[PDB]
Amino acid sequence: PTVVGRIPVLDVRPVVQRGRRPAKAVTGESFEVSATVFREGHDAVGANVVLRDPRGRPGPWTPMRELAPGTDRWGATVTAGETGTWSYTVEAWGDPVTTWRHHARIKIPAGLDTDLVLEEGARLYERAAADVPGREDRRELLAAVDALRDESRPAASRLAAALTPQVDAVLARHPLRDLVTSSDPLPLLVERERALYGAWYEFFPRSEGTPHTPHGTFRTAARRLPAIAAMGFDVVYLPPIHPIGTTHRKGRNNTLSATGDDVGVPWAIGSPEGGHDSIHPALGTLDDFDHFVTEAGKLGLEIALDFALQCSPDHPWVHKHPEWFHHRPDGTIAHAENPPKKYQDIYPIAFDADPDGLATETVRILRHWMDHGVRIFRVANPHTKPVAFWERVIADINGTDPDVIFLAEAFTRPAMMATLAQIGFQQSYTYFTWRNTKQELTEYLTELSGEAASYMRPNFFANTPDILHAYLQHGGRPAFEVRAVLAATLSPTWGIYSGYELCENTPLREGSEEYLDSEKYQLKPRDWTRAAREGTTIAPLVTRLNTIRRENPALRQLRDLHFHPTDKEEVIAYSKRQGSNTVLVVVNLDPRHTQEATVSLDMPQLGLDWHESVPVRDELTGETYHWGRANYVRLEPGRTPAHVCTVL
Amino acid sequence: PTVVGRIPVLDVRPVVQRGRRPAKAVTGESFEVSATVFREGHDAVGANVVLRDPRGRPGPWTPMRELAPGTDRWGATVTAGETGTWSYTVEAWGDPVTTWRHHARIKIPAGLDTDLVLEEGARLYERAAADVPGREDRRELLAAVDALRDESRPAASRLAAALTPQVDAVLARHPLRDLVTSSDPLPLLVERERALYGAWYEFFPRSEGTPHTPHGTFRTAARRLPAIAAMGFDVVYLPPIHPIGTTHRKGRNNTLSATGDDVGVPWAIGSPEGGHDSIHPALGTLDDFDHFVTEAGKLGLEIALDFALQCSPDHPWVHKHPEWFHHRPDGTIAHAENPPKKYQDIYPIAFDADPDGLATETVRILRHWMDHGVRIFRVANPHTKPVAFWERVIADINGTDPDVIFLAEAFTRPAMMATLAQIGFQQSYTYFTWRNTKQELTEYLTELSGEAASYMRPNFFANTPDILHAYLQHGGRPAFEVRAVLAATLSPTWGIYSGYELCENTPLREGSEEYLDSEKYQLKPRDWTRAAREGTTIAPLVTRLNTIRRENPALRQLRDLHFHPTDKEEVIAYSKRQGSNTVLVVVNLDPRHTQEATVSLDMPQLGLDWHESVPVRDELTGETYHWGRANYVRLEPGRTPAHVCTVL
Ligand SMILES: OC[C@H]1O[C@H](O[C@H]2[C@H](O)[C@@H](O)[C@@H](O[C@H]3[C@H](O)[C@@H](O)[C@@H](O[C@H]4[C@H](O)[C@@H](O)[C@@H](O)O[C@@H]4CO)O[C@@H]3CO[C@H]3O[C@H](CO)[C@@H](O[C@H]4O[C@H](CO)[C@@H](O[C@H]5O[C@H](CO)[C@@H](O[C@H]6O[C@H](CO)[C@@H](O[C@H]7O[C@H](CO)[C@@H](O)[C@H](O)[C@H]7O)[C@H](O)[C@H]6O)[C@H](O)[C@H]5O)[C@H](O)[C@H]4O)[C@H](O)[C@H]3O)O[C@@H]2CO)[C@H](O)[C@@H](O)[C@@H]1O
Ligand SMILES: OC[C@H]1O[C@H](O[C@H]2[C@H](O)[C@@H](O)[C@@H](O[C@H]3[C@H](O)[C@@H](O)[C@@H](O[C@H]4[C@H](O)[C@@H](O)[C@@H](O[C@H]5[C@H](O)[C@@H](O)[C@@H](OC[C@H]6O[C@H](O)[C@H](O)[C@@H](O)[C@@H]6O)O[C@@H]5CO)O[C@@H]4CO)O[C@@H]3CO)O[C@@H]2CO)[C@H](O)[C@@H](O)[C@@H]1O
Ligand SMILES: OC[C@H]1O[C@H](O[C@H]2[C@H](O)[C@@H](O)[C@@H](O[C@H]3[C@H](O)[C@@H](O)[C@@H](O[C@H]4[C@H](O)[C@@H](O)[C@@H](O[C@H]5[C@H](O)[C@@H](O)[C@@H](O)O[C@@H]5CO)O[C@@H]4CO)O[C@@H]3CO)O[C@@H]2CO)[C@H](O)[C@@H](O)[C@@H]1O
Ligand SMILES: OC[C@H]1O[C@H](O[C@H]2[C@H](O)[C@@H](O)[C@@H](O[C@H]3[C@H](O)[C@@H](O)[C@@H](O[C@H]4[C@H](O)[C@@H](O)[C@@H](O[C@H]5[C@H](O)[C@@H](O)[C@@H](O)O[C@@H]5CO)O[C@@H]4CO)O[C@@H]3CO)O[C@@H]2CO)[C@H](O)[C@@H](O)[C@@H]1O
Ligand SMILES: OC[C@H]1O[C@H](O[C@H]2[C@H](O)[C@@H](O)[C@H](O)O[C@@H]2CO)[C@H](O)[C@@H](O)[C@@H]1O
Ligand SMILES: OC[C@H]1O[C@H](O[C@H]2[C@H](O)[C@@H](O)[C@H](O)O[C@@H]2CO)[C@H](O)[C@@H](O)[C@@H]1O
Repeated sequence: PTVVGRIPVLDVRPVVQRGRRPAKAVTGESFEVSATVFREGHDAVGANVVLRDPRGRPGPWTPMRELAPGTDRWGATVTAGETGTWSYTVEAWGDPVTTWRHHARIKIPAGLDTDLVLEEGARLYERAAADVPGREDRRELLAAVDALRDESRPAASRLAAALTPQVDAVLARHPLRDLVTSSDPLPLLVERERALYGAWYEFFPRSEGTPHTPHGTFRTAARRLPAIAAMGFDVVYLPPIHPIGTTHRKGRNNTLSATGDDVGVPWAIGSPEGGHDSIHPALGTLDDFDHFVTEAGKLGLEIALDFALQCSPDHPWVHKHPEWFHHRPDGTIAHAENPPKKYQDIYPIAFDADPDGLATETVRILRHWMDHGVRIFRVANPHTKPVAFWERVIADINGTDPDVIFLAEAFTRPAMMATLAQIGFQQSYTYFTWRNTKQELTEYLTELSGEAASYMRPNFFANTPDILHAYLQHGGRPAFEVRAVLAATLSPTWGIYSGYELCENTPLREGSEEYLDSEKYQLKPRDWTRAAREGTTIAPLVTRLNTIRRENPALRQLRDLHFHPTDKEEVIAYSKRQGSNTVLVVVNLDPRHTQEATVSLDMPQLGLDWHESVPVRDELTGETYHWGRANYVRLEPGRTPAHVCTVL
Repeated sequence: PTVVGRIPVLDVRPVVQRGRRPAKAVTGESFEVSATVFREGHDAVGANVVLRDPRGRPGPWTPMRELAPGTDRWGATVTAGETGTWSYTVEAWGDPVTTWRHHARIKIPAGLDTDLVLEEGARLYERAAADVPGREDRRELLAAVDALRDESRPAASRLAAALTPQVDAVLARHPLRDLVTSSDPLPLLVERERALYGAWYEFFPRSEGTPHTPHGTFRTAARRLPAIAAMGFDVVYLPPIHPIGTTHRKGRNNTLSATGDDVGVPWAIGSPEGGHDSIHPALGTLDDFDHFVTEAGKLGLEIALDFALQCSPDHPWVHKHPEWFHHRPDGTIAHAENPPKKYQDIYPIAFDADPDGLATETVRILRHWMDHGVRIFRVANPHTKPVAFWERVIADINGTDPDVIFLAEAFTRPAMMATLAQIGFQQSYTYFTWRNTKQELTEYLTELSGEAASYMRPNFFANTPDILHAYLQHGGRPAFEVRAVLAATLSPTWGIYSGYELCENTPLREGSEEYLDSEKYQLKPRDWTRAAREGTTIAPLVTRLNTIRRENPALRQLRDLHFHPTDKEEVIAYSKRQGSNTVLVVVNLDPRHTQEATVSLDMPQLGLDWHESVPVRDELTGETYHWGRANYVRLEPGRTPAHVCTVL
């Protein structure tokens, strides 16, 4: 057998690791399938995409078109349906009718061999009619056949009967396909909506306590959930909820010795009170956890738990499974590091003595939390554990529970970040916090919305407990507003860490991205009621952004994104589309100074002609404008961080 | 099982059609194997390439290096040996010694756990010594172990004993490799030197006749071979040598009706005198063909025959195999076309009624000519026959006779041209004749010498009987000189069609690339002796170019090519290297005006420091210059078309 088939169909995309891992989508998401399709000689080709669902049933007729003339690159948009493992194939074929029509349109007016030409047409159309399933379509084609063969009609009339719009519509749906050749099937993994789209809020339950009991419980933290749901969040991400070690517990501001009252770091998991399958006693019991999960569910909030495969020196694993750790020649275990960061309060796990034991235990733990309603896991530092370990763990969990979503917190080099997404992580943290200039945002979002979208789903956290960017430090509230608009409108998934709304921006020291008095090392009570009363919170903006996202399908997808030129370096403009919904955003990246700019819209990318003027509504203010190809904007920090406009 | 192994090794290149077809090389040719290699955590990785020969035997130790810092892209140069089907694998591994050294160089001066660190080193070096085959290398490592453990030496001295150049040399050859993980093997097809490197000369034997018999024979045409060999050619390409049809024979200058004396076109193959396995009676017999092949061989010339799968209406196939043709409804067969070109003198072949019969007959024909010493075929218009047909034919022929070279004359779109090379064509015609400006040449050669070199070998014909470019038409002799220098120095395979040496450049009409009074349609006697005597031939330049190529290995490869900036649009500069051989070419593309320029050499690409000044010899003149990073050149049409320099 030959590698190339009768009609060449080559380099089908998307493809991930040469077909060894699936391309990704979620239910209702569109993307392009493409291929290089051509044939020998000068006659025309056609192509179509066959999508097969998890039961092997083919999807609808999906013809492709040549994407640019003379390139031989063909494409079609497909839309993912129900969740599961699908496949896609490109079918390529000679299109003899298109070729015959091209020649007949020339030869018939010229009087060149008109009887042969028309009989040749008649034979193609009768072959077309024989493959057509519907009676009325067949009759339409056969009437064209009879007209083509009718020697009593003028040549031009015989030809015209074969080129009618009604004949065209039949042949667009059921073309005559010669020498049909298929690509080898490629896999598509279709996952639930939340894998791509959702707003996330991170907070520490222990910080939501009372004057009588400063250490919050699941019951006290549950009373924070209504405010989180009212800001329009969908997912609450909790730091580790397990007992915390005492040996080498860290003190406040990342100091090495805890005092007697110090709470330690939740990531220093494990004590004689229990490990990763247990609840910190000060948070309450598993029954209290269940209450928290249930109250979250009532308010439209899913819980994401941190899963950090590491432990404190007091974790039961340390003496039960010594082979899960690297021991130095004196028998001791070195503390974990992620240079220049040091984690003196924990041991890292070693994987090569007992990989099977570790995987078995990992999936036991995850299934325990899954049985208590946790269907999302934020996986801590996955890039410091083996790639194939995650591949195995995720395949095991998703094999019985395909709805479970894993988020990779891998702030590392591009090859590792991409590979983790490709081996099964549904979502990835990103470089978003370090992309702040127009050039940085433009380049990075062009990457994320391009080929990477076949395997990676970005979660844009504007801050985390480990990342307070200088932009926020120096820009104050106007900068928090800008980064919220950007995160919420550039990615279908975004998030914030509690305190972002209050514009907390005091760093540990100059040149650090750590918070002063970080919540990782201490209880951090916040007077939410006071901040709301005093108007010192951007919760209203956050709430509005989430409402805009919920009302505009364009903001609930990733791949359709276009940057429009402006004449100011500090002003960025972009549009997103989904069906008839178009959102147009203009952001002033300068948190200190008012910017005036001309935004020049690429009108064809909005589906409009260059001369058109179309109404927009800025959803942040309710103000309506009329914008054409060139529009003045004025954006003032503290009043108008951005325009977030719908086309009406 | 998991897709990713213990140490990730991904996206191995080169790759062709995702590993379904081989990457290519020839004996003695170097190229780069690369991969993306990294691991979890912060410890170091290593990698190496394992090349396996046709008997499965591994090549030498071939360590890779990271190609640019922080990219995780690793590479090594490999060199192809004997012809056949090879494979290559990338092996990736943890490099614990490099990691330990990095930590020890920090921790030992700091006084941080120095006894543990040194003992840990001792145990690694012991493990390294256990895998080392040479006794002297083992003793070197074990002496380092004993020094590491020697508590009577200062800490810094214990460490330094493990970092000596002699220890380094052992570990460069036999590193301690943890967790060795392999890519899946990729195929490499290694072919003979001539597939990549050779100078080609096309001529029509029938034009080399005598006053007594104007239609040349193989015996008269053989007397042209000494001049061809003396110009330094390696391959003589003959147009079709078979009987020529009478029905619809073309007249002179592509007219539709032949007169009584008209010879017709050699591509109109076949008559009752025979088909593709026969000799035109006016050329003589098969015994005369054998004489011509034998005389060619004595002069170091291989014959390439045209193979054109098509025929005249008088070919025996027409009535013997009607199913090898497309018949219209009245039973007639339409003449072949390649729009806007019409081939009224031939029928094209149809492939879908009897593909097996056609393949069987095609390989019969090729094997016939192979039995008469023809080991190279110039395949006419392969892109008008099915791609999979050629894939099958070439695999059949190369299965018994892997030395046979097929050249694809496919002037068509890029997808088809690439695919034909990928399915088995050893060489390809190219866009060379339509790349004449500095920008065109630079861009096109960057493509050919880059990734395309894994599957395509270009044959740069400066002219053909179908292509007299306007550049040559308007530029005259100075333009013929420029295009010869370019073709001969940019590709390891180049060629000319007879008459190029005489600067024949009269077109059929303005705006055509056809020759006036084309040799395709008429006998074309040339007075070779006169042109040489009158100095109106560029044969001496052609001869010199071929001698330079034969003396400079840099010109017998494709992939190593670098363009150097000049400050004039009409002056192009490039270098090629192979081992210690470096050739530096500067060409004036203006055939009308003298150009003065500053050529600014990228000195690192010549393997030199920026401040160096190195002697060169212009091999066209024998003149010696001293060139550094910025050099004045003056190039005058009719005197100095170019400098073709060797570094001394
Ligand atoms: O002469 C009348 C005109 O003179 C005046 O203007 C010219 C300047 O004097 C001259 O310097 C040059 O200007 C440069 C300028 O210096 C440079 O900074 C730059 O400027 C540009 C800016 O960088 C840019 O930012 C922007 O602003 O634009 C600026 C303008 O372009 O580039 C200018 C242009 O240079 C380029 O074009 C010119 C013109 O086409 C071209 O030739 C002229 O300059 C060269 C070098 O300066 C002169 O050559 C002299 O030096 C060489 C080197 O020694 C002498 O050559 C002798 O030795 C060599 C051996 O090395 C020998 O050659 C043999 O070997 C070589 C291989 O090595 C073979 O290739 C040869 O075949 C072989 O023979 C040679 O035989 C021997 O003679 C030479 O004799 C000296 O004369 C030329 O004479 C100039 O014509 C230049 O190379 C190119 O780089 O150009 C100005 C003209 O535009 C007046 O202002 C003007 O009005 C007068 O009409
Ligand atoms: O569309 C949404 C928009 O709606 C509301 O805006 C109102 C606005 O309140 C109202 O006043 C009016 O806008 C007028 C404006 O009043 C008027 O002054 C004039 O604006 C010019 C402006 O005063 C002047 O400083 C300058 O501004 C900048 C340019 O816009 C910008 O393109 C840039 O140009 C720099 C140079 O670049 C090259 O070198 C070039 O060769 C050279 O020619 C350029 O000068 O920088 C300028 C200064 O830094 O030019 C302005 C002209 O456009 O005209 C405005 C247009 O009507 O109406 C709008 C409603 O459309 C709402 O208040 C606002 O917040 C919201 O954004
Ligand atoms: O006798 C036939 C023909 O021979 C000679 O043509 C040769 C060209 O001179 C030479 O460059 C090469 O052409 C290739 C080309 O290099 C390659 O890129 C591809 O061209 C594609 C374009 O890539 C594609 O964009 C599209 O071009 C558009 C263009 O973008 C648009 O702006 C506008 O100008 O219309 C164009 C046409 O749709 O399509 C072309 C393909 O149609 O393929 C080319 C080969 O087809 O090789 C040619 C010979 O094969 C003579 O120069 C020419 O006069 C003769 O007609
Ligand atoms: O907590 C650690 C770290 O966090 C923050 O860094 C983040 C960066 O701000 C952010 O941009 C991102 O960095 C990525 C980077 O985007 C990505 O391209 C890759 O970087 C490679 C380069 O591609 C590669 O060329 C090479 O860089 C060379 C450079 O070309 C050369 O000119 C010269 O400057 O040396 C450089 C270093 O060799 O290597 C780097 C890899 O080191 O990967 C980066 C990630 O490693 O994400 C960072 C967090 O993951 C803080 O900003 C930083 O201060 C903290 O130390
Ligand atoms: O208790 C261990 C360390 O916890 C934190 O570091 C976390 C980080 O907050 C989290 O985002 C990431 O996923 O994991 C690391 C490692 O656990 C503190 O920042 C450290 O100071 C603690 O040592
Ligand atoms: O006799 C058929 C045609 O032959 C020539 O065309 C050749 C061309 O010269 C050759 O390089 C290519 O490989 O094949 C074509 C087609 O045979 C003449 O140029 C045509 O006029 C003839 O009709």
